[PDB]
Amino acid sequence: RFNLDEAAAELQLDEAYVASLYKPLHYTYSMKGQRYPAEQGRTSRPGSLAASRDRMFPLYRRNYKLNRELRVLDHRRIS
RNA sequence: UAGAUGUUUAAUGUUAAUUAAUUUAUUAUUUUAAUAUUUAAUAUUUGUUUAUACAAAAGUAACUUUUUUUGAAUAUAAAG
Repeated sequence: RFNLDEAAAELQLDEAYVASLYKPLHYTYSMKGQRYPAEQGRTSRPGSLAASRDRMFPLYRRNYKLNRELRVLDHRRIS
């Protein structure tokens, strides 16, 4: 079956770049967009544990590094 | 029956000098601010399918531990 990771080896980009193309551009980069306020995570009730939208959607986390290379230029590139 | 020729309330009423049966004459038709109806078997709601761009101001009901830079400090989501 078609696997992006086993595909990016044909394109050489990386794992974490082919995926960002196949999910909205607020789950990787630093643009404007609102997730849903239940995904925001909760506190720890007397009964239930804690939550966090980096422990609930580790895949949907913003790849702040991959934003460094693509969409924002450095300060040491224009000195 | 009942005073009288008809529009300025009667009260020691648990003596505001009391302590176990007060069984308290007490209420403004409407201008008040709270509730309850009636319209109401209602009007409106009803989620099985479309073609994706980035800034800023804008919020902060909000969380974060997880890789900001090789700059020290600072800050990275959300309307009207």
